[PDB]
Amino acid sequence: GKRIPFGFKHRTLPHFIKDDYGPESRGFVENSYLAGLTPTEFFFHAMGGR
Amino acid sequence: IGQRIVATLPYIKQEVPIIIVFRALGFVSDRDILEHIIYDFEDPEMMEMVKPSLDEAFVIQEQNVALNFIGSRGAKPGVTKEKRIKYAKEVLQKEMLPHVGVSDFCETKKAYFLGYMVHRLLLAALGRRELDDRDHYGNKRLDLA
Amino acid sequence: EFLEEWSMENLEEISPAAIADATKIFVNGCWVGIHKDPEQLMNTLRKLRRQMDIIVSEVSMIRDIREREIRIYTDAGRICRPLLIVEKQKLLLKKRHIDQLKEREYNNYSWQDLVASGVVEYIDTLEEETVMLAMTPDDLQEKEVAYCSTYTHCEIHPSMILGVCASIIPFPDHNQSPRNTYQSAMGKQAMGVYI
Amino acid sequence: SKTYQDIQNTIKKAKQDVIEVIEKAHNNELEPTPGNTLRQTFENQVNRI
Amino acid sequence: LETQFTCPFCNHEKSCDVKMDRARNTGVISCTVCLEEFQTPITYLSEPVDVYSDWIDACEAANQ
Amino acid sequence: PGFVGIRFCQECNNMLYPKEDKENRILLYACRNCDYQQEADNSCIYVNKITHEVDELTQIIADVSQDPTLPRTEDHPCQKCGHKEAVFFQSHSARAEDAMRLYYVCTAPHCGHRWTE
Amino acid sequence: FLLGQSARDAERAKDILCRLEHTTLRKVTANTAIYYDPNPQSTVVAEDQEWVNVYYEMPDFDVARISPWLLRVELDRKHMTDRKLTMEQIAEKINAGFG
Amino acid sequence: VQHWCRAPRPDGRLCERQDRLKCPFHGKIVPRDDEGRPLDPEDRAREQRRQLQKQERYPSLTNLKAQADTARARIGRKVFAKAAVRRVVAAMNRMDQKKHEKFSNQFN
Ligand SMILES: [Zn+2]
Ligand SMILES: [Zn+2]
Ligand SMILES: [Zn+2]
Ligand SMILES: [Zn+2]
Ligand SMILES: [Zn+2]
Repeated sequence: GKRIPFGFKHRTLPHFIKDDYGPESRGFVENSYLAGLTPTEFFFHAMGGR
Repeated sequence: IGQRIVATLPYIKQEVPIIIVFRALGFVSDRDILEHIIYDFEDPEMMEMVKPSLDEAFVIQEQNVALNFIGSRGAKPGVTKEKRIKYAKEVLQKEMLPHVGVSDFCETKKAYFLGYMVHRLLLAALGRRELDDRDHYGNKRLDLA
Repeated sequence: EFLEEWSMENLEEISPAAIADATKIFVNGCWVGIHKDPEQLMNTLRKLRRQMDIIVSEVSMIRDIREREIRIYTDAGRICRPLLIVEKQKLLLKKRHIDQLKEREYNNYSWQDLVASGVVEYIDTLEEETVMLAMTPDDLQEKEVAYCSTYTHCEIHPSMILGVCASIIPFPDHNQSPRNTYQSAMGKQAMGVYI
Repeated sequence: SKTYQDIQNTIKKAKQDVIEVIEKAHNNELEPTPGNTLRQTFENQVNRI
Repeated sequence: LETQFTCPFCNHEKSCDVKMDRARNTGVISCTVCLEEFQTPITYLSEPVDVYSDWIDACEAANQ
Repeated sequence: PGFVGIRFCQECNNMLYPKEDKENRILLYACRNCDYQQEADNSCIYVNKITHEVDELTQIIADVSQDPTLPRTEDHPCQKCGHKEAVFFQSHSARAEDAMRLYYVCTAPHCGHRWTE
Repeated sequence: FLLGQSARDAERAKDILCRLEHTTLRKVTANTAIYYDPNPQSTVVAEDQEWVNVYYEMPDFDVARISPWLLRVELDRKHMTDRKLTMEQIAEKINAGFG
Repeated sequence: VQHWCRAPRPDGRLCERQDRLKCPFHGKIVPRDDEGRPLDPEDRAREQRRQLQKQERYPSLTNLKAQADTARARIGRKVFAKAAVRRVVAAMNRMDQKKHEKFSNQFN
């Protein structure tokens, strides 16, 4: 029920800078299933499905 | 109802106030112990976090007394004194924190490491660091053939 | 041993007044010394590792910075993966290397010569907490609003975050995730030639 | 293509508003709603956007 | 930890028991069989096994 | 108010517990262990901040400017050394999770100036 | 469910609210300290000395019985008002409980 | 806080205390004139009645009850009760519950 959690040290992943509260950083997928998903959206989507 | 820190050593039948475990390692005066636990004497809050535990065991003030105190817990009740102090010394060297060292005269190392353990605990309680996550894989080791 | 040759100050030789500002140093969890200039020590050591010097490749090396510890691991069981190393804003992997690998079968310029030349680096789950990964060498390109602009590593390719059965799925990123998980589980029941 | 452009424009709008909200909160310009702390109000507003 | 100890003198196991008078900071250990009785101060950390081990040293020390 | 710190004996180095000199009605710091005695200075013995009004600037260490993982911004020039670039970040401590206020630190070598907004 | 006009206006409802909710002293205290004051006429603290000497000169309560040891407690305003509350009632309660 | 206690003090002065509801030294605050008489005659009669009611109302060896019969013993009995310490421990554990709530965004 919450956005993706900060599992690294104030980072959702090591591709983002620290204390990043943007929509991309916490797991907003701005793509359709027909446009693909960029690798970080793929990982966050995996977490939700799990 | 002040917070009182204690340690659970291996092969000692009861919990033990940590300040005792510092006495039994030969750092007898109070200030020498707070040199090893509190790496900076300016933060008052951690000092009054440590005060209660430094009161809890004001009674035991010398290395051999604390070694008695520890070894009285342990193997079998009715045992001579010298065996009791040998027991406590054997524990605090061989069994407690081996990775720091099993050889003798590893007591300044052992005291610094135990002070580190307590420092980390006090930060966790004052909130200056986050509680360790269990499912972080940095903390885990895969155990191959 | 190398640390002793450097300006490490072993622990049984310190006045406890000094620890306040210095940086601690743990080698496999054992508080081994202290040091006064951390960053130079870290750069020295990472350089030594990058040269295949005394520090073997699989030696994780973290630097907690808010708290003042440096931690070095050599134990067994840690998991790690190779990444590309980044200069200021540029990979160290030039086309010299691609040229020499392309004839990997004549020059015997293998992968080992590629780690040996300070181009890839094994970074493990705990040292990742302190890197900044470019997903692809385009993140390096100076953007209109440079996102981070101080990257440390790159991914070799994003698609190597998948496994042996999930690497069969074609276009896995157009699928909903439980679909990919079932296919992973049904690709192990599929009659073929097993040997 | 027209509806693709609509969709992209809506997404750009939404991300811009979320950036605005963030920098408000960075300037101490955001004030909690009744029954909710600052973290929770911040999160609730971003999720609503 | 346990509380009943072999009498150091009559060698009867579990025949010694202790009374910790926390009011006076003094604990007594008494052998029911031989009626031997040992008195000694206690502090708020002390336990029966600590008291007992004062007795043994008192026995040996006087037996020197 | 201000917090109150411990002070140690000069024979034992043990912590000097307080008590009162009733016949003089003045505060003495004494040693439970040795028989050393000292005359006090505070006249206060205990303090609790129920609100927990801790300022994080003390917790900040000027070395955090080295982090590559940590945001860099050009807009806020350093007040002290006049440098252009400075890192910034959240509070990130228990009892301080609210208040997404930012803390700024200069990124010049050996300037180490820190401030807030 | 509120019964009377409290159903309609918010203020009456909030009154009833604060009259249900439990409010121990911690919730309405800023900070406390245990001073050593032998002489009430001369507090260690300065900012309190005014109302101090306003109280201690009139001998409704004995000065001889008083011990030199002190509690001083700080109340913060916005909390203090949220429960629509005043030091009179807290004084009253402390009288009631310990006598 | 406008109205003043204004009760007649023994020194002839009127109280200047700014209490919202009650004077700690004169009970309930009633509105008084410049010379301290309550404006309401009924309130004055009630105050007079209350004042009248208030005005109306082995020996050589030590007695152990002297220690048992003292304020300090009473307070010690009250505070050092198993119920009281249990409530104290419960409240302090709820304090611990808040400092457990000091990890919002991350895993904790
Ligand atoms: Zn016997
Ligand atoms: Zn002393
Ligand atoms: Zn600067
Ligand atoms: Zn009055
Ligand atoms: Zn009055």
